[PDB]
Amino acid sequence: FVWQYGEDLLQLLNPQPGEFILDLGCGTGQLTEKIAQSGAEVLGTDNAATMIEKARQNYPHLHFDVADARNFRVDKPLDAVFSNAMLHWVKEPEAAIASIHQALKSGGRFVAEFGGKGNIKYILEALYNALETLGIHNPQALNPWYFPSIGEYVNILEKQGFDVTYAALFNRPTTLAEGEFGMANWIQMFASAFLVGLTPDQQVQLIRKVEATLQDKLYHQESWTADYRRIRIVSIKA
Repeated sequence: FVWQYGEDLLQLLNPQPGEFILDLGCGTGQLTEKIAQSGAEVLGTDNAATMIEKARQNYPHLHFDVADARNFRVDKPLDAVFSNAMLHWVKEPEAAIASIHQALKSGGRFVAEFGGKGNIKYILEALYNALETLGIHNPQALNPWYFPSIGEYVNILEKQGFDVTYAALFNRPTTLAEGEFGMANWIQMFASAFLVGLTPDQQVQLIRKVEATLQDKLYHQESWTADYRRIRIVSIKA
């Protein structure tokens, strides 16, 4: 609940006045504004145009663009690339990493956090079980996420030519918004991959099932929690 909101990753980036920084996967631009407040020159990018449209509405004085993390390019070298809560959607991690490395100046830094090995363990179990009982097999293959260990991610980083200076893998259980609707909203919002071949009524049944499986562990004091576990890294272009 407290954990959902934290500027600790921003403290790790430590943006400076005069720096050119990219917020990769900026969403609605909130962290982008925070970077900007440091005095750094920032650019926010997201792969979703709707997101970028909202961001532009939110922060008319900042700069945003649509771009794909896997193959983006920037006009001038960056002092830093910052990314929070997005890279787990990229199942071609080497491609994103290659793009980040080429976008950075020598000595430039890549600071990131995203879902790590062991992330949302219970939610995923509950999802698979629910599909299974609905008659959908191998639900496991529907998983759209890349949740790596420190060793897995850092290996890719180093192979590309980064000096990795910090890595953490840590739990950050977070309270979901909207009280009793929290889990249903989470599923509607993030689990589309699991819902795509279901009938309308089967989607309702799947949400019921998941809530049922999870209620004892993740529902307390009129709110749902999500068992997040994140990977956090700092890497320097050698």
